[PDB]
Amino acid sequence: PAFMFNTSLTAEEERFLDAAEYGNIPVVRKMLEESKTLNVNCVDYMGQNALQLAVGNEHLEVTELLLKKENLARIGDALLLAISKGYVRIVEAILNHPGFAASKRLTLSPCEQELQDDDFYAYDEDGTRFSPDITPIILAAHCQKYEVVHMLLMKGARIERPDSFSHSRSRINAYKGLASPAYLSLSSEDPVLTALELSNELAKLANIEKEFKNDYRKLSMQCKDFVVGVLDLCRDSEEVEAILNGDASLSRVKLAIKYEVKKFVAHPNCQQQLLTIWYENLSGLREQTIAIKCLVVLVVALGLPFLA
Amino acid sequence: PAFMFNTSLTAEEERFLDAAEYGNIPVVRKMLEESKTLNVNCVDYM
Amino acid sequence: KGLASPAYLSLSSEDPVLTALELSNELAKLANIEKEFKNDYRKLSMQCK
Amino acid sequence: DFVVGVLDLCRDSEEVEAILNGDASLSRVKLAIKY
Amino acid sequence: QVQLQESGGGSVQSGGSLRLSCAASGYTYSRSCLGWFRQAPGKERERVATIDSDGSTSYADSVKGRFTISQDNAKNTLYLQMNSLKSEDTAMYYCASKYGSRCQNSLGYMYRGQGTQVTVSS
Amino acid sequence: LQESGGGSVQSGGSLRLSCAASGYTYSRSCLGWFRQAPGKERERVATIDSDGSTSYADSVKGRFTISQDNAKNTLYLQMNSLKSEDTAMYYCASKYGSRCQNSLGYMYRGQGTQVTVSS
Amino acid sequence: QPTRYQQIMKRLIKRYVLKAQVDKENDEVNEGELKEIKQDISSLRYELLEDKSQATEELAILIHKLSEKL
Amino acid sequence: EGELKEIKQDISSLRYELLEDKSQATEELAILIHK
Amino acid sequence: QPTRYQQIMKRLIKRYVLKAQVDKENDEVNEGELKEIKQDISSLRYELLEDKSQATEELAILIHKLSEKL
Ligand SMILES: [Ca+2]
Ligand SMILES: [Ca+2]
Ligand SMILES: [Ca+2]
Repeated sequence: PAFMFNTSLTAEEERFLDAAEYGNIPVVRKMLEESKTLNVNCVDYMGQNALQLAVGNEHLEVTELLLKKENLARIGDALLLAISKGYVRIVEAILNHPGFAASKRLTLSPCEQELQDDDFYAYDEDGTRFSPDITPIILAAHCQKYEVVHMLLMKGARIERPDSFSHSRSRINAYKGLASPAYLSLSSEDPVLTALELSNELAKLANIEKEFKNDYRKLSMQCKDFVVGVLDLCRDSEEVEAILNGDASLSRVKLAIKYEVKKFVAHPNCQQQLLTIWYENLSGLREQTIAIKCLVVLVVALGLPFLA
Repeated sequence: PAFMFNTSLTAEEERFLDAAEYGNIPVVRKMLEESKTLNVNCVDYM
Repeated sequence: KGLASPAYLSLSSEDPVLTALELSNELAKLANIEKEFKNDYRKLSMQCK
Repeated sequence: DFVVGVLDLCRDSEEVEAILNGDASLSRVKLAIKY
Repeated sequence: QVQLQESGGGSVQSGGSLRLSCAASGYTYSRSCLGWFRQAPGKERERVATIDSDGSTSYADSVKGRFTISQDNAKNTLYLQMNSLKSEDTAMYYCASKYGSRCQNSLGYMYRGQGTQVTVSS
Repeated sequence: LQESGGGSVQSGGSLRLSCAASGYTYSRSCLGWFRQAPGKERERVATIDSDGSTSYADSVKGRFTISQDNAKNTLYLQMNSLKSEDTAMYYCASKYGSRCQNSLGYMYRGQGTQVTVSS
Repeated sequence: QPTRYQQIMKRLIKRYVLKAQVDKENDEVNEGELKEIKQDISSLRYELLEDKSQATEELAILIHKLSEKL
Repeated sequence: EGELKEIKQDISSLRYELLEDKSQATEELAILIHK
Repeated sequence: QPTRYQQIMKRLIKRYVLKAQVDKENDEVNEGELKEIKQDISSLRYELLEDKSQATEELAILIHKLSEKL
């Protein structure tokens, strides 16, 4: 092949990679303990070492055996891969490594991760599996791994809330993290208001940025869909009022109308409240037919000076 | 996080919940039989 | 939704086809009456049909 | 579609330039327009 | 390879208490085993207490209810707590670690530690 | 079931046994013949698994052949060069599982056949 | 400490998280998830085979000792 | 995906049921030291 | 030794290969893959339920042989 992505991968290292990739837990344990000429950082034809192979195939036991081994490389990429695949137990095991518990890599900003030059979240001699600006919390929000997002939030990770080309990609990635339901529902105290404001902000950004108009339109649509779903999950009048009136003035209905959130206002849970307010004192006229309404319109037309 | 859906979920209760969630039948049987400091109504993060 | 499901129509009533026809009529009438929840009752009537 | 995907997977200005400008004469853009 | 040097060595009056500690790596998901073993002078090696990967502990009938095998949350260190340390509980205690779920079987354990020294005065 | 093939044969000859034992395929069943020599204790002659794999005692290795019909409804034991040692009440047994080569768990459930070898 | 609105919002947000997880469980299964289950079967096979290898080794030791005693 | 998760949990429960520690009968078979 | 353009192309091609493998893993699971998993389960059954009971009946014979001595 014209590209050597990975020497010769001696039989010991090849056997170790074969055992780790296909979950031969006893063999990988035996090779980690007894063997002395084996380096745990040997890589296969694609440059994936034992840890990345075990994480990719969801081998929690092999992952635990490798994490107990010192001088294990590609730990950050293993965490990112596990977050991408939504392997909650593997992510939890990796987050207990001294590379995360002792350090503050989750807490620090993506810009701080870019200025610290830690070569941590890298998966080969040069380059990372995902964009260099994608922190673990941003990736978990991307993939909508609710439990992973909750674990990272407990760890203290937050989304940044922000070449001339990688900067736009970084901003779009940060907004994809922010505009996901997994982060909107788990981060803020008032997710509906935050999602409405974020939908407005993303619509404005789509207006400003024309090349990436589709991306910001999609993110705004995600925020609108989250608000609509939260409204839909209401089961009594109190929850509907809380979603509509906010913390009776329909503050969130007016916000949705201003922010062009159409399905929120058009939702039956919102429509029933709007109809109740629409017929304030005309309770009996709500269910009358169109003919009776036209007749009452004609009566009002006849008697409008009298009514005034 | 702003919302706490669930204390501190002591290690015994944490391992009991891990065993029950992933069907570790011997462990859940052992903890329901022998363990006396175990609250079977302990809840996880959700 | 519980009444208009085949799992209950077949296992509950002695004459499931007649019961489902009458239920379809009732659900169509209620779809007419309830304008805000029209789609749900229309779907349930379609389920009975 | 393979060429479009390899272009899509660029993550910074240098990779985009390498894919477009080939080895600022946009050789690959002219080839794509010709083809 | 991994030098452990089981600690807790010392002497204590019979009927008291003492604590041991061994640097044994334990695993929560992988099926591993950790345990303490008793090599009494004149007698042979026996199984004091063993702890499974899931935390389940098995104690010898002699030491049932008196000893407590336990470890840290990191599971990099193995702790043995002795209470009411009588005359019988005296030996060159060793620390062992095997793979699998057959923790309560003495065979297969690796005694790669030098050992500790505990004795009781009557 | 009733074991058949009962009779007497001269040493160095051949004889055939049969037992109405129903074997199974795919279902992990064990069939086998057992030897109850007078004076001695009950032992295992040969066993046949659900997959057809056969295990023979070291004494009867190569000389005996355990088999069954295509419908696995009848158990057949073929004996060649019957020496003086091969004299007993050859019972018939059937258990469940893959523990064919362990004589525990077999349910003999039979009268047994009597075979004697004249020297 | 929490007001009524905070309690209502917490209920609705937990309900939304559970509904989203349920809807994710209703997504069509991809090939990667089947590969994950296949690898689970593979690791289970290796663990079970090594368990048997250990049981057979233990039984072998007793025989060897016993054989020596005879 | 829910049914596949159910099957994965079935495999996990089977693993935990098969890897139970029953190696005690064998340990008690050390009464051979009482030859 | 390699030029900068060669290094960039190597990075982008490795990235494309990984992305393509991920997209394949996101493709709908066919019936053939499920049959492969079913055959994995089938093979495991025969591998585990293999007869290894001689390592038990040999000992029982030895126990008896020495029990006669005792
Ligand atoms: Ca696994
Ligand atoms: Ca899926
Ligand atoms: Ca496919």
